[PDB]
Formats: sequence, C-alpha cells, structure tokens
Amino acid sequence: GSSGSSGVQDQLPYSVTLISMPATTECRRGFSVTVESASSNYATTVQVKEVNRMHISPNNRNAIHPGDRILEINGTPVRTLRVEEVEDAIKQTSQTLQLLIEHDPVPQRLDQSGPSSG
Repeated sequence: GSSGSSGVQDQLPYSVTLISMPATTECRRGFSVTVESASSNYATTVQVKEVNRMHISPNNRNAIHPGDRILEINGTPVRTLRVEEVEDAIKQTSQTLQLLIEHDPVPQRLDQSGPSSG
C-alpha cells in the first residue's frame, strides 16, 4: 500500500528524497530531464541533466541535483509512464511538481590522491 518497489522486504540501507514544489514560477520549467527509451517508444530511465538553484529554491535544491535519477514523477512510476508522459509532467508550469530522488549511502566516487607525504 504505502510504499513498494519490486521489494517489500528490508535489505541494505537507503535514503529516499521527495520534493513537492508549486508550479515552476510561471514560464518554462527550471530544470531539464533526460528520457531514455533504449530501442522502444516508451520511457525506460530518467536522469537529471541540468538544474537551476535560482529557478527552484534553496529548499528543494538540497533534495534534487544534477546527476541523480528520478524514480517517480508526481507520484507515478516513470518506468511505465510513456516518454510523452514523463515529459508532459515537466511541461506542467502551473501545478505542484513532485520529484522523488534516490540517495545512496555509498561515498561519492572521487579521485584517488590524498595528502601525500605522511
């Protein structure tokens, strides 16, 4: 009922994020998204291309960010929401835009050169 994503049981840690902001301040949205369909017509995967902290806000700016992956939009599975659907949702510039970002515990894969010499 409440939650559910091909796995009700509990395994390994995880931190989910949810951002619910009203419209996008008129005009066009503030951030762009990527739609992958592999070799089909519907959606298969969504990724955050660009994101503006000014167009959005210092509140949802922490939750969302460029590089993450949108699991659900407005409270719906993108893995099922046809491309047009995944895009239309964004077009909505007069309604509460909900974005569910997934945050993993694992550390950020950075370089591999610490403080040399001792």
